[PDB]
Amino acid sequence: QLVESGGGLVQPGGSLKLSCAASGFTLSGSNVHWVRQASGKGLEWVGRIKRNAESDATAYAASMRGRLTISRDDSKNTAFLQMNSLKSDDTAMYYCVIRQWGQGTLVTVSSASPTSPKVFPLSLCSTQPDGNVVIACLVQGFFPQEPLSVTWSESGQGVTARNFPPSQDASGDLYTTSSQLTLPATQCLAGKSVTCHVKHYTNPSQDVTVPCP
Amino acid sequence: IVMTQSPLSLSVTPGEPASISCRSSQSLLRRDGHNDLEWYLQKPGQSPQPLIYLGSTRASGVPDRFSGSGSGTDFTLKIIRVEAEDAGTYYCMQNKQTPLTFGQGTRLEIKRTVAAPSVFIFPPSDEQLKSGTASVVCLLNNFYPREAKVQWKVDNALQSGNSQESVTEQDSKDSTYSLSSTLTLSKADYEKHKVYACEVTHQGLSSPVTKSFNRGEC
Repeated sequence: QLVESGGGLVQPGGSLKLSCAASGFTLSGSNVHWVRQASGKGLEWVGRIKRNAESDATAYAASMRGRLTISRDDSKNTAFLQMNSLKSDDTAMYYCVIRQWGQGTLVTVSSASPTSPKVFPLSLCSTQPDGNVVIACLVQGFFPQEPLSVTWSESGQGVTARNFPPSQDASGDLYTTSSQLTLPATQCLAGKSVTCHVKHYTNPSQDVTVPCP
Repeated sequence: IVMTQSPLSLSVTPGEPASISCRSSQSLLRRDGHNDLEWYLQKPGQSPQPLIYLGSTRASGVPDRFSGSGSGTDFTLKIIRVEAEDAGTYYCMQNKQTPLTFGQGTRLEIKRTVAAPSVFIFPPSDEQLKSGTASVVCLLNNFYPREAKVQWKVDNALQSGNSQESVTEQDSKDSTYSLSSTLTLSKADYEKHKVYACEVTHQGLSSPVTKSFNRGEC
């Protein structure tokens, strides 16, 4: 497993250093590649740091020439992607690849500050399904769109959490999505409450209470 | 090196074979007999995972249903019996010479039986109404095909704006999709109208399904 970090909101003309930390294997004996992928687009190779045996050689791409530096810190078992004079068209998911791919980190080039989601409990007005409870949390107006993860205080057999991709709002840069929980009625009895735990970007998490019907 | 994939989109009935073609602008053939050609599968949100390396060698923990073939310029990825977990975007990739280039990506979608969505409507919560915004949420669960039309209506008047939606990835087990549609209004607009409805039209529904509520009556 390759751990990735150092991504996030970056101002235009600003910089970011993406970290690619290997676990259970030494990076020193491996050529580290960096690949990007823009929202709903394909794969574009960025560059590579060669294995220490071949004098740590670096072959890059033309599309971002002079603005990227791929380095390696063998003492920290981590490879880096230093990105300078960042443009909006640099906004993408970046992955490090060694036989393995990192989880990848989102890079957003914007002059806008992060906005924390406004998390609201939702109660059904329409029909409660046969022997189940359906509850939801509205995750409104957040920026950047990722990372956003929603977890619930209830799990197990017969429990299904549905998480929808963030979608862009009508104006501005905010995104909106929701999270749904379906669970046995027995597991969400009247007078009981449940929690949707919303983790977004680097901001502190939110624990919103959702009453059982 | 330019990498061209064919087809760029494919629907596969569960249990059926599938093949994906990849064409390189130059020979990927090497001295060891093999080729400098890889195949990856990437699921929505997820990172790409290797399937094949050296043109015909199956990666770690990849089912024997997956096969790589071809030489020089024309390559083929074969899937013996497509399973729900095979859904995703397949990429061919050359590592012959820099820049390492990828094919456009072939979206493989499981062509399962028609399943109508279950529809749920959630009125704006008081906690949001306090803020001065009013969002109405319409959720659709486990439908197939992906094509579903959610129409918002306020006092029987169709909305052409104020809504946004997102669809989950094709499920890795049941091959269905789920959708969230949000109608966002100002609290002032929300207080001035009575009926709030989301009308869902889908191949699995004989007639459209409408979930509605009257404001303040829930």
